Amino acid sequence: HMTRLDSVERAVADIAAGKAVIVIDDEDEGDLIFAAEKATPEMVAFMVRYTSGYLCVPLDGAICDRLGLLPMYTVTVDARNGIGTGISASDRATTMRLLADPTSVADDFTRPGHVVPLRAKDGGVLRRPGHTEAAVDLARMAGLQPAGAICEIVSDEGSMAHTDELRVFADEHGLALITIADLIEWRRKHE
Ligand SMILES: [Zn+2]
Ligand SMILES: [Zn+2]
Repeated sequence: HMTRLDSVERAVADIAAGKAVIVIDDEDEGDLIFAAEKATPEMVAFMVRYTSGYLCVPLDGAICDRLGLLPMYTVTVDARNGIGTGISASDRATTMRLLADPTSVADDFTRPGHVVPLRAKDGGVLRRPGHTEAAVDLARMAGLQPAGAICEIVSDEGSMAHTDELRVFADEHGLALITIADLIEWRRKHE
């Protein structure tokens, strides 16, 4: 059988509406992805529920330069101000939104923390076909700050089987399911 994939257009519209999507790369693996600026306690709580471990914030290179995250997971951050210990859904949502804020600088944050910033390659999935790049691409395509929030979904037995389970899971929560391959193809034709 061939499992249904959503259109990239639907994934982008979900991202814009502040919803999450699931992105597969036919290379490893599905990640849950939303735009970092759209982080809420409820969406972080949802991500935390299904994360294999880390919650990451893919960032455009220009953001990383501004934050001092040079090309040179050991960097973790929390928002310095307006949070508890940094681990709550609400705290992590604040941290994520701050990372997407076009005026944030290193000292708006503390180290160590509960969110992992990641540097996306310039050019996005056209340059490097990774989940990190896809997240930034989707946020930017949605008209948002070029900053995403990602996690690997807890898996673990078979290839065809992974995709079918992801499709059901997506549908139970109203999420779009796409591949990086389709994102590449869309971008290439719509850029
Ligand atoms: Zn990945
Ligand atoms: Zn739900």
